[PDB]
Amino acid sequence: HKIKGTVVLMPKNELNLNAFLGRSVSLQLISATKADAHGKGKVGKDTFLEGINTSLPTLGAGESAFNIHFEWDGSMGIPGAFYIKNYMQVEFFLKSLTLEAITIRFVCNSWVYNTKLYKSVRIFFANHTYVPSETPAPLVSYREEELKSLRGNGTGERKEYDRIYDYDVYNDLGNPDKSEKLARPVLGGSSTFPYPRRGRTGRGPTVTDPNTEKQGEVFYVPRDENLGHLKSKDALEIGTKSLSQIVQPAFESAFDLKSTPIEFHSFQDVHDLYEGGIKLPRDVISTIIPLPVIKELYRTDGQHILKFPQPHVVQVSQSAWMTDEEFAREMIAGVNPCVIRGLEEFPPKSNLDPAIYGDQSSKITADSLDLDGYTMDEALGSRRLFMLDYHDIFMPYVRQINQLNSAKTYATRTILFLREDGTLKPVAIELSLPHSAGDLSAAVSQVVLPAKEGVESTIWLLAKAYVIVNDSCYHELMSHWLNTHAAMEPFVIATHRHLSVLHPIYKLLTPHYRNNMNINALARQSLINANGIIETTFLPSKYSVEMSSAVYKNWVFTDQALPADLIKRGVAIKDPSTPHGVRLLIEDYPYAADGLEIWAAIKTWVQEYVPLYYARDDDVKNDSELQHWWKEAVEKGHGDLKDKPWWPKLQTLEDLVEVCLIIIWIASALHAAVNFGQYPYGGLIMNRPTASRRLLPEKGTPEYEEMINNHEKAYLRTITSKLPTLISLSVIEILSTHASDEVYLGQRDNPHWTSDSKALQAFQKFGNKLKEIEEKLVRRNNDPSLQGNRLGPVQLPYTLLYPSSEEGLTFRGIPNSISI
Ligand SMILES: [Fe+3]
Repeated sequence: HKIKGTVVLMPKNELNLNAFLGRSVSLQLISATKADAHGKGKVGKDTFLEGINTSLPTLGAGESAFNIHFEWDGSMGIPGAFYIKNYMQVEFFLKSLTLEAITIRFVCNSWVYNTKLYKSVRIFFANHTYVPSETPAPLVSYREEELKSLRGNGTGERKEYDRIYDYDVYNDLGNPDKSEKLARPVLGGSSTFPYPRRGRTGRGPTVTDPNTEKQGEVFYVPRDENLGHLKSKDALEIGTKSLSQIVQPAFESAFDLKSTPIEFHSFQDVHDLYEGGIKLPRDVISTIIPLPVIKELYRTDGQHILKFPQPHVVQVSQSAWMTDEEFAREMIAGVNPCVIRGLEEFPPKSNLDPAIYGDQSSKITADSLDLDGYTMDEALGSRRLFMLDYHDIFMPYVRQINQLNSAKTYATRTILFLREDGTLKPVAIELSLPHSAGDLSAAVSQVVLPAKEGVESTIWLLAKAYVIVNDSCYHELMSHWLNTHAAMEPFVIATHRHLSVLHPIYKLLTPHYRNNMNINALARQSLINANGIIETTFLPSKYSVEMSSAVYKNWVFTDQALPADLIKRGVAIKDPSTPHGVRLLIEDYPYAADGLEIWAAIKTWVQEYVPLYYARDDDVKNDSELQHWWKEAVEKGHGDLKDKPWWPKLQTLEDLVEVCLIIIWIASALHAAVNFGQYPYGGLIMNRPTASRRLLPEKGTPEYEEMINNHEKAYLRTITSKLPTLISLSVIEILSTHASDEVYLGQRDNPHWTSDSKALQAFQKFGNKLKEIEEKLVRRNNDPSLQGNRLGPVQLPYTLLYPSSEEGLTFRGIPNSISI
């Protein structure tokens, strides 16, 4: 007559026991088979926790188990859900409920605040999976009501305990109330600035601008999106806030007080950062050393020294980054390996308006290029010509960026030749500047060719620097921020707003959203905000984020699929006779080759999962939640692009597979590939400069003479200054770190996420496949014939797409989601 249940929870101080007893916590089971006069599952009596269970060893993570028994006669049917009310003042983290001999499992993993804070009682369902048409009739209304609850009403200031998911534009980055200089255009909701939506917070208008959301000490995210951590060192996402608000000011004072040289004077001054370290004022070290996360960033003598970790890129050769070989190799195996494109005609063309920027014809001449004996026509025809083209992307912003004090850039284009040995070599760099009548600047565009000696070698080195500044900016704002963090949030919101926790697609996709809204919210507050980390360390300054909006104009969901991307960029061609359906034009393109393996593994997984819940196309078209989910994801989440024809319709099994496959790819492998190499490659500022401060010098000037006499100083004066470098290195170190509680691809935070053994078996195969894939990539990295592109002169094995990783700054490991 009684159902024995076990409640596992975590007291707030983990992320005593006895206080949970008495009438502190009550649970009411809900029948999925027996309904009341309204068709709603019958609800049992309030049952309180009875005592502390201390039986099964399998119970870690500061978790505690509680015995409880429910008065549930077989006449009440089978329990399929349950209500829970917390009478204690402090919230606790509910892990799960297990009902024995009837076993029924509930995976909750949710914060339960005091009952008085909730409009309706917290409800949790058993781990069964149901498309809408399969929902037991007694749970149907509870299913839709919980979704209605999750959607809220689009109004109100969100509170810490709310679990309300909604959309809003990026109108919370500027800080006009503090200063007109901190005013920023609203990104999203206009044709001028289209942009993915983000999680609604509702703080209200600023005093000076009704279109901009006022500042807030805490940027809200639905409660369960804010991941707690057993180990403070794992709360990596809070690092950005501490860095911007506490550490950055401390660094600045050291410079304002002239306690450390304002500029790096030689490359060794930069290498010093991870060798002997940098000596800073005691009160500066004292301000940093006690902060969680931040303190894991540097070794210190506790008094004056801060030592950064040695970046992977210099671990074997501290000078290899300067080679043309590495410069080109990082375009296919570096931090930003997905921008290079095939070049099929010569010279490269521009779609920009010459009336505005001046004649846009390229000044690169074919006869000036060293293509290893190949003629231009031969290189073009054999598909050996490629380019890293930032000309059209940057040109529209060069004038405004260059009007800034201490910022000067070129819209660059780099031509690459695929040598017969399979490696890429850079053969020319065009440094373009806009030209319009009345220009005050005498600076002109120019082409720089490879050179190993003399001032020509310095000019070529600086040319590579201007290119990588373009690339770092594009990598951070587009490849990384826009394409992963920002593009994914809309889908997270829609999933919670329209797919029930019961829905198979919810279970398939949500693991790939872990910590995404959380890091994004913290990003809006300290990373991409007016005068935030990115604006204060990257070239575009106050134009940074709006540049990503301009790029978003051309963002295409279906082109995020890896095969489509490779084909679109001209680095692969459709080839039905191949395993992946595409033939790579650069056969040893690490990112793409390893990527296709992961892509295929995810595809197989999705294709094996969907069939378990959708027998035919009609079953997809007729899933009400799924249709509302996709419709909102598109028309609201990415609403500024709802008019585009390429959006899948989601009326077929094929379409569902495609959409889920792309979402999973972006959240896991794509993000991992562009994220975890940030410090490994960019930890040496010379290798990944984030900004450039001056254009090439005119012959006959002291600056030109410096290029001849002190090329390292010329280089350092051109790239990111020492102060912003310290800040940027710290943020990318944080962002390249894997928390020890990360959940990787092929893993789930709970083995009982679904009761369906079929889905569970498919997932297990997916995991074994990923392990199988890793062995293969290891073999690729150990293959001497692939050393040129997979390791390079920096001898850094390409491990960014290895599925697994231990915690730390490992340069490998694919998390399920955009978690940092
Ligand atoms: Fe990231």
